[PDB]
Amino acid sequence: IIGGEFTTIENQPWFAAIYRRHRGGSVTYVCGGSLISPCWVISATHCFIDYPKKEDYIVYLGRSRLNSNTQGEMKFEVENLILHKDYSADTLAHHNDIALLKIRSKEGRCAQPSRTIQTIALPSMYNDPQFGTSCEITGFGKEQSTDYLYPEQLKMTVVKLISHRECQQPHYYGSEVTTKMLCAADPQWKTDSCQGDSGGPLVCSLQGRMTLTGIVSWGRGCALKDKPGVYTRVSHFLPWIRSHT
Amino acid sequence: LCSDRGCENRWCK
Ligand SMILES: *CCC(=O)N1CN(C(=O)CC*)CN(C(=O)CC*)C1
Repeated sequence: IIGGEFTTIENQPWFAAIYRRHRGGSVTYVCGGSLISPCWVISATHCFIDYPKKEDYIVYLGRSRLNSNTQGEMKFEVENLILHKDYSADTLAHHNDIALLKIRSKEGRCAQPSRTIQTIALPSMYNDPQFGTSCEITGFGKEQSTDYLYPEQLKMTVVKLISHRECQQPHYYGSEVTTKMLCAADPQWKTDSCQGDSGGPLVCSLQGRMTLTGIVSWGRGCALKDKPGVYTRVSHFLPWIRSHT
Repeated sequence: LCSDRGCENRWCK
């Protein structure tokens, strides 16, 4: 997250921190995700496509810090890693950038709800907020494009949804943005998601309900003028989500 | 020209 502010996991209780275990035993952060039901975390396919082996992954819930334990955090293995069969990447655009991780602790349990661990609601079909609406993003991604390390403390920011009209302007993304994607940006281009935020949630209040509207997918640089964050449009993937769940 | 969001946990030669 470029700019924004530090947050805590009680403020983002659906946020899932996804890591990968390496031979030798080293563990590195991969991507964010969102808890959509006790046994299921939703994220982005591109985070896993080169290493599609479920055994490799560790998922934390209730965790505020990248390399430390947070009190009440739960650790999970991945019982099922499900990537979208139609995933593909163009020069910038990522298509069908969506993945499901069925989670289970070593004892076989799914998430236990708490102050720091809660599910987030899915939108209804084709039902997204109006463009100009503010939504939040959350993650452990880079604070600046020049960074090569991720911050220790979870971050959030607020960005506005950008219309397809605007996001398909030639100085933005042209026709590389499709109707299965949502663009979101800071009007002054100061805050945005960035590398390492991928797979994490774009959350919008719909009818006083916090709703998973987008999944961090792609963009040209981070917080670049005329280059919004681009998000998998969760409201267009409900059949896919419901089937595999 | 690659999207930074895209560059997580990827394989390279
Ligand atoms: C341009 C996007 C791309 O081809 N890939 C994603 N990626 C990056 O390193 C982008 C930061 C891994 N890829 C490589 O080819 C690494 C050698 C593929």
